[PDB]
Amino acid sequence: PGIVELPSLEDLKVQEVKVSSSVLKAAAHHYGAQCDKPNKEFMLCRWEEKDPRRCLEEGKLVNQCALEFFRQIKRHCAEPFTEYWTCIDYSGLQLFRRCRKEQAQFDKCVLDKLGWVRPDLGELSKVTKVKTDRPLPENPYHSRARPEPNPEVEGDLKPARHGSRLFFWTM
Amino acid sequence: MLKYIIPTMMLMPLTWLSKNSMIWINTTLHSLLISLTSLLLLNQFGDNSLNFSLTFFSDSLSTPLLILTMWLLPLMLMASQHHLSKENLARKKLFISMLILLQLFLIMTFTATELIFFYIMFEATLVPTLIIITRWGNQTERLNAGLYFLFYTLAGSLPLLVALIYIQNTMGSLNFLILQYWVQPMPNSWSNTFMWLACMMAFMVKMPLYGLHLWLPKAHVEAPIAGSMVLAAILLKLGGYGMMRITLLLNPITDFMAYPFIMLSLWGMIMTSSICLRQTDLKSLIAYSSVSHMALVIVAILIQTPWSYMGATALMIAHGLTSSMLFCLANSNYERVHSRTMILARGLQTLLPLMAAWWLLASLTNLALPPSINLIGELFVVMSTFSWSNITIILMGLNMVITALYSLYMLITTQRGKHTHHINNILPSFTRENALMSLHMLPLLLLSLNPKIILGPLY
Ligand SMILES: CCCCCCCCCCCCCCCCCC(=O)OC[C@H](COP(=O)([O-])OC[C@H](O)COP(=O)([O-])OC[C@H](COC(=O)CCCCCCCCCCCCCCCCC)OC(=O)CCCCCCCCCCCCCCCCC)OC(=O)CCCCCCCCCCCCCCCCC
Ligand SMILES: CCCCCCCCCCCCCCCCCC(=O)OC[C@H](COP(=O)([O-])OC[C@H](O)COP(=O)([O-])OC[C@H](COC(=O)CCCCCCCCCCCCCCCCC)OC(=O)CCCCCCCCCCCCCCCCC)OC(=O)CCCCCCCCCCCCCCCCC
Repeated sequence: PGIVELPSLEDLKVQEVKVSSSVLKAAAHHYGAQCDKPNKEFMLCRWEEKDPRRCLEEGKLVNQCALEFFRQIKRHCAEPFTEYWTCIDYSGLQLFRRCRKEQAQFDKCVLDKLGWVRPDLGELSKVTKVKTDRPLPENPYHSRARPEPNPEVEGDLKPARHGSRLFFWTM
Repeated sequence: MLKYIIPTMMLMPLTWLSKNSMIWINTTLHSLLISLTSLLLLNQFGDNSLNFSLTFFSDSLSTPLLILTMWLLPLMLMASQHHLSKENLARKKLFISMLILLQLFLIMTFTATELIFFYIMFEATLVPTLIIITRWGNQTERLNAGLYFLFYTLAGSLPLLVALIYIQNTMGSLNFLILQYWVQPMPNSWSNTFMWLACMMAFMVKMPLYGLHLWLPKAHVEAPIAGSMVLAAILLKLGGYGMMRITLLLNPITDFMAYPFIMLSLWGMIMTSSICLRQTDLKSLIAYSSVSHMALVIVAILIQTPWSYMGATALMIAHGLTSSMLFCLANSNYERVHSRTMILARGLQTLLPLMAAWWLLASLTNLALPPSINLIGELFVVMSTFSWSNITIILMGLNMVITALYSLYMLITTQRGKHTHHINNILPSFTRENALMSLHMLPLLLLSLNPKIILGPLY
């Protein structure tokens, strides 16, 4: 068949969020609140295109806005955040429940110096609507023309011509 | 034909609702009324057959076979009511029911407009015949007589079925009235060759053909008298009737594939007549004579000329009456001496003079005495086969020698000479037996006055 078309390596280069998983998970609720819009535009493009090659620019927007989030944490509240993700990072399952006092200090410093509310129980699991300008993918499965179906049954059902016509049976 | 099928079916309540002693008289009376009704089938025309419905029609071929078939039933009821005198009343009604059922299957075998209905009735006639032979026979060898009669016939006919269904897929119809007008020439190929063999070998078995005839000396001597009458009288003529219906489809392949069957029959009518010269059994002698006579009908059908078909249908009707009379005469000896040995009871013209007159007349109609329809059929077949090949008159004429030399020897052994001294239960001839002889012979002599009703669709 045809050639598979991959993007070039310079099309994939972007400043990655080079932090560990506990740094992410410790800031995860504030990241889900503040970085809502480009993340939801990207996941919308990712489920609608069903092709990662048509979703690279929204991924670059995600990778930019996540860095903007961690910079805005770093400008103001780097030390309560650092101590909080260190406490989260200690645990093996990375429990939130073991580290509620550093969470209280981080939430208070973030709320005071940046004006961010942590999302409550239930909110980040909501299905939200997204206002994008890109068109709807008319053929995301890259399908072709379905075959024409068989002609249906129509017309009044007339009685059988001369019975059954089985060798001699006149009915 | 539904004015003959319904009275024949209504003979079943007429034999199963009767008094315990009236069942022969009631069935005899109403079967004679149906036989008198059977003359309404003689509305025949020189061009168009008498075409009743989509299911049934009757030309001038099936009409004499129908008259003979509906006439045979009272004669079988008269012949069979002596050895079934000690029989259980329920088994007696069963025997009469098998005769009635076999008559029904025969009278809607000959009238089948469509050939697979012909096949179904043509192979439905085995079952009451088989039950009659194997149940109300007399000897140990009746059981084997039910096997050779059966598994020859189906060996011919279960191919025929397939071939008939091939025509149902090819022409679209097995109607004989359609297939007169949609018939196509059957060319020379191996497919059409085995088509011909499948269309013909079933009827070759039921004629019988020489070589295939081995079921018949076993099925006639082991049946009761009504069974021997229905085999020799009618059930050998299903083969000739089916051949005359089926060789319409088989042209021009009949004109080169029917050579060995003509050879088999022209030599088998010599060989079975020679066997009749040396049979120690009287009923076997009549059986081999039946093979000898039906070989002429096989030859006359396979040469397919008009004189041959007219002689073949006249010979079929004449041989039905004559062979039925000869088996009834052998029965008239067997019910007194209790042995079928031909040399046993000799000189019976001294003891039974009127019965010796009936033996004389039946043997004269066996040897084709003119102007009987025996001689008319014999003679027309000999004319057409002289037209076929000029040498065949030898094989005809030599046969007409030997056909006399067992017709009178059977007369001279059983009726002439000194009577056997150690046999003294030779009763006088019953009025039943003489009535049976006269009901066989008097139509066979009246048809000499008017043979044109038994000369087929092309008189
Ligand atoms: C105002 C409103 C009211 C009006 C009322 C009007 C009616 C009043 C009366 C009502 C009662 C019914 C009367 C009969 C109606 C007509 C049926 C008929 O005769 O069809 C002829 C039918 C076809 O002839 P036709 O000339 O083309 O048409 C005439 C009619 O117009 C046929 O017309 P059709 O085209 O419409 O016919 C349709 C088709 C036409 O037929 C065909 O297309 C041909 C193929 C049919 C099947 C063939 C199968 C062959 C292989 C198996 C053979 C088995 C053995 C045979 C029997 C042995 C004994 C059991 O038939 C069938 O499909 C049915 C199958 C056959 C059954 C017939 C009815 C029987 C009823 C009584 C049963 C009693 C036992 C009968 C024997 C049992 C076996 C049938 O003939 C045959 O098929 C041959 C067999 C004979 C038929 C049955 C005879 C019934 C009377 C028997 C009296 C004596 C009984 C003694 C005891 C039992 C026997 C031991
Ligand atoms: C539509 C109406 C038509 C009416 C006309 C009739 C048409 C033909 C019907 C049947 C004719 C023959 C019947 C008699 C023989 C069977 C009975 C018997 O044993 O008789 C002996 C017995 C006399 O003997 P008995 O002393 O009283 O006691 C017995 C003896 O002890 C012991 O017996 P035996 O030793 O004394 O007797 C043996 C002796 C032995 O003699 C012979 O066998 C010699 C005769 C045959 C060879 C020579 C002639 C060859 C052919 C030439 C002649 C025909 C063509 C002539 C025309 C010109 C040329 C073309 O046979 C005779 O005497 C019988 C003479 C007649 C024989 C006819 C030919 C049969 C031979 C085989 C077939 C041949 C081809 C077919 C012929 C068809 C003729 C139409 O006769 C009777 O008692 C007669 C009873 C009543 C018979 C009625 C027959 C007709 C029934 C039809 C009913 C429905 C229609 C109403 C008309 C009724 C008219 C009355």
